[PDB]
Amino acid sequence: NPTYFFTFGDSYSQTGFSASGTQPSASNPMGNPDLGIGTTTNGPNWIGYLTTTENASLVLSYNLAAGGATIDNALVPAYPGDLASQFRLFEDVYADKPASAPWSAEDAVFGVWIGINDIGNAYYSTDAETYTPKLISRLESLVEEVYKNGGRKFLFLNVPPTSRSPLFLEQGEEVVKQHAEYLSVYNENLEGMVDDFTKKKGDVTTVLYDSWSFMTKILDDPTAYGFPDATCINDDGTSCIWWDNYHPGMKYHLLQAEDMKPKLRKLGGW
Repeated sequence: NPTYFFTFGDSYSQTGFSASGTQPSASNPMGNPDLGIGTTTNGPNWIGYLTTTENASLVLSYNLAAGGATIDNALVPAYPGDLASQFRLFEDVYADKPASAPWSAEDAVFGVWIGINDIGNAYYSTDAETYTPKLISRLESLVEEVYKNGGRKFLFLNVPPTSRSPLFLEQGEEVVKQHAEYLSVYNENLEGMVDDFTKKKGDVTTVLYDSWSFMTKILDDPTAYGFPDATCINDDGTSCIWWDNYHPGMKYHLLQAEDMKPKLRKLGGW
């Protein structure tokens, strides 16, 4: 009795899963590539840990996240594999519940982690108060496509403090602040959307995971989590928070997955 975990997002979530590669099964829950390959962490990422370490029952991961993704290239553009394109890949391959992924409302969980690159690319050129509702509305319309397919269980991760990644720290404190203030508005509007969606539909189970506060706790007291400081980079993924100047390592992702597990119990796989 598996949970079908369809995930959408950017390089904080990518694993290199191909829809034409080996598909998920009980003996191989990630499908492809091997667990711990294809990420920006030097090992598993939060999806790999949720699927194979923190899972309370069988979880099958169909991870459509793509590096660099923004929500929709008609809004903030970046790479072809935007969130809209990931939803289209889902609609093309899995939405009709094929034999390879015969999901139902009771056992499918749709996880979305998006907005890092929308904010990263547009925080200085757009007005957060009037522009982020457009991004959030487009996210909502994509979510509605899955809802129309029969999806009813949703996991949304808000945007973490990438304002304090080394990449942004080196641009100066006022840039950190400009980025952080924009991001806060985005996350407030994300929360309002998820709340409104949940109430309006009445038949969905939703989790809004506050990755922002969790990462911030670690950045504010890194040694409490076994990290020497909040700024060092190490591509072993465990010695520092940061695997490179813009992505956290596998140790951070494991800590986040462990923090998420109790919050995901209501979604059925945890």
